[PDB]
Amino acid sequence: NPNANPNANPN
Amino acid sequence: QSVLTQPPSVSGAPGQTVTISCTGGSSNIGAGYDVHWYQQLPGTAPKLLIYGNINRPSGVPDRFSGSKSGTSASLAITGLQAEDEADYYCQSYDRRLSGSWVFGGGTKLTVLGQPKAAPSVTLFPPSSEELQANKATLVCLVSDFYPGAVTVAWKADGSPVKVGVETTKPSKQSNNKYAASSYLSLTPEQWKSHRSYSCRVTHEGSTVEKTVAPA
Amino acid sequence: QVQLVESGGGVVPPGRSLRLSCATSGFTFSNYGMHWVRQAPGKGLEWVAIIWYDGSRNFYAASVEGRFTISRDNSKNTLYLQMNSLRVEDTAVYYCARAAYYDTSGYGDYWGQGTLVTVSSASTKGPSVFPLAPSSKSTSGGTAALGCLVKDYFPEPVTVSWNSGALTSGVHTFPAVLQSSGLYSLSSVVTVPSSSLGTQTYICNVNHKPSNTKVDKKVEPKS
Repeated sequence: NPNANPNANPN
Repeated sequence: QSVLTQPPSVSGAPGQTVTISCTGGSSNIGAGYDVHWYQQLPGTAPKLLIYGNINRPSGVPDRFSGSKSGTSASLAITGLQAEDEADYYCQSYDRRLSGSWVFGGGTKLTVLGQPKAAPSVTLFPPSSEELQANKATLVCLVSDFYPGAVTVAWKADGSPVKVGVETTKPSKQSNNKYAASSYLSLTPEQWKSHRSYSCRVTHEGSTVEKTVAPA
Repeated sequence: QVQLVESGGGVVPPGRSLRLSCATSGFTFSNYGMHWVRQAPGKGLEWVAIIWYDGSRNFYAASVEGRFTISRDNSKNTLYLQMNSLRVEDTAVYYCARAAYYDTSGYGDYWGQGTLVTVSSASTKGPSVFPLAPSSKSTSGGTAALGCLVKDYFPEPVTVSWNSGALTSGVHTFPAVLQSSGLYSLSSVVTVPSSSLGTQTYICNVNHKPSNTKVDKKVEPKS
């Protein structure tokens, strides 16, 4: 899924 | 064409309000995927302007605001300043594509620093010399217009043409107005196979169409 | 402060390879995914690729799938884009962008300045000059517009004069278009009195020094 959060943390 | 549809250009005078729309569909904006906006000043990289549909980065003035409804999103700019002149892009995600982002075509914002100027259009057909060289180029020259934003559309007997079209970006003339050129490359057989070709130039809601006939 | 700096751009022919770099600073590189975005000259933005913060997933646009490879070196806080089998339509400025996310989609909160990549098979080439016979359909009363079409040359520039420099009033040489073929084309048009077409001769002098080509094209009235 390319629309999933790609980071370690939320913003 | 871009998955998200934006108008190519908008203009306003200092102190006025302008809006830029971003039309999508049931597979992107219509599906609830967040929309974001970027501002790209001339000759610079894009910068985040709006995120999460309605949120301003702390560094963006309060004159910029965003919203969305149904399958469309809108960027609004109040109290226009000359510094606002730039290209504006919307961005989201589309369920049908393999990518994380999808962009709109972009909108060029002009802040009027002088009265609007309508374009002059000159259309040249292929010369008989070029046709004897087994080639054909239609030349549509656009000059003396402001804002420096124009749409050039070619027609063959009234039907749109896209293949073989080469159009320049507007460039500031010596008199601070803009000029542009568009070329339609054809073969002598294509040129002879229609009754008319047309160069349709749209500027600030007005249209000038010149037409030539192979006879 | 968040800072992204791209490098590695240049001019290559189709089929060549290229590796772009993006050195970052001002944040924990290993905590963020990264994007590549490109923008053809005078066109819009186009998402290219993404790499997860932990390098576990990579996604590409269909137009580059199988040719481009995104990677990262967390030890150097650097992002890379390996570009193979370059095509002419890959010509664009390439941007480095840090991944962010909201509720239902992502965005880029910080961007680099960009690096230019030019894929072109164009070499020195002289122009083809064609006359644009005089027409008064779009000129002021008592005048006519004629010109020369300087087609398919490379590289810039070309100079266009009229009557060996004796004709300067009413000359408008338009900026050249860079066609998808990689070659340039421009037009030069002069507005002259209609009454002078039956006698006065008009000749455009085209000079393309890169190829050492010179053309004097006589523009005659139509049938």
